[PDB]
Amino acid sequence: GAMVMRLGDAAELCYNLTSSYLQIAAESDSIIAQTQRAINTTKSILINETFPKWSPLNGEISFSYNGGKDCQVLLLLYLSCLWEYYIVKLSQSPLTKLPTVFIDHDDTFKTLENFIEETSLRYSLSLYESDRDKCETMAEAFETFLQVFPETKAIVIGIRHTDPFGEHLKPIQKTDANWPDFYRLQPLLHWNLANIWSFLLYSNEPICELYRYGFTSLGNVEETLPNPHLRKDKNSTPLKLNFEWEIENRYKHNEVTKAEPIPIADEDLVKIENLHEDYYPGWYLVDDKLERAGRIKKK
Ligand SMILES: Cc1cc2nc3c(=O)[nH]c(=O)nc-3n(C[C@H](O)[C@H](O)[C@H](O)COP(=O)(O)OP(=O)(O)OC[C@H]3O[C@@H](n4cnc5c(N)ncnc54)[C@H](O)[C@@H]3O)c2cc1C
Ligand SMILES: [Mg+2]
Ligand SMILES: [Mg+2]
Ligand SMILES: [Mg+2]
Repeated sequence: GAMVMRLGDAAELCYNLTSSYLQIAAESDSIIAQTQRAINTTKSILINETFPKWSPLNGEISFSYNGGKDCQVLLLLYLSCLWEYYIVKLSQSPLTKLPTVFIDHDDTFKTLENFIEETSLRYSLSLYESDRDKCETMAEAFETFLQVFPETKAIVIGIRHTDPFGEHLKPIQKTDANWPDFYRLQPLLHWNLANIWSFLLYSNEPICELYRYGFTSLGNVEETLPNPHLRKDKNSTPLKLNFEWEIENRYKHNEVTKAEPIPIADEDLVKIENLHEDYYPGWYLVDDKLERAGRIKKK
């Protein structure tokens, strides 16, 4: 409509859409049923283990966000859990913006930069962005962040066990010794790729449009390609879509919640359209072993 949602509207939206997903009558061997179970585990981590220990309201928690599919799903679930914890469950504790941190780099996709900005508006994020043109490690960028915000005790991260170095991660654990000292809150670890697509497509939230063009994992602009397993060709078996129901039945909006388009950036569209190959969108990939296949070959 005429104005951006307030944080309470966004949180209530996320609670309603998550609740609606949980009410889908899905077969016990389905992706949707598995995703419902994943939601419930994430909710337990946030509602039972996280919020009672660290305040999401007063700056003790910041949310790490770069606009990708995994941290976007987590943000939706996190907003749902804020609403459930405080409004539905009446837990003891107004917040206008959610403290958020993005580590920006000189080789980030322009589409992602745009999508982070536009979703920060939609979700009422209070967005800290590290310096794009400073050469520094992620740990060093977070050390600066913690100097600015020394009240921060914990940061939410949308990492999954299937990501590199994800095997041994835990839902709540300290950073390593060579990092600034804070707790990592990692409530998405048990999600797999099929779960991410199912929920994100059902949500009817805007999704970074690189995924529409066949990306399944967003690394830097030089290394990242559309996923080769999603290349269209005349000779191979055509891919089938596992998420037709979710797209057809995606959560409906009203005048407050309707979403403005977040288009692909022109500079990325030129690049993609000049591959001489076309790709299915990323949600045609459900094999976690192949999530990072769209990368330039290195020696
Ligand atoms: C707050 C935080 C604390 C960390 N602490 C440790 C640590 O103690 N030891 C260690 O070895 N590694 C640490 N890491 C690194 C982390 O484990 C991943 O290796 C890193 O986020 C890059 O992820 P990826 O690109 O492989 O995967 P992706 O799947 O692309 O990203 C996984 C998640 O990382 C976060 N993320 C990735 N890139 C950015 C970015 N540019 N800005 C903000 N968030 C981003 C998002 O929440 C995202 O969902 C930390 C990362 C973060 C964000
Ligand atoms: Mg990811
Ligand atoms: Mg900047
Ligand atoms: Mg990535």
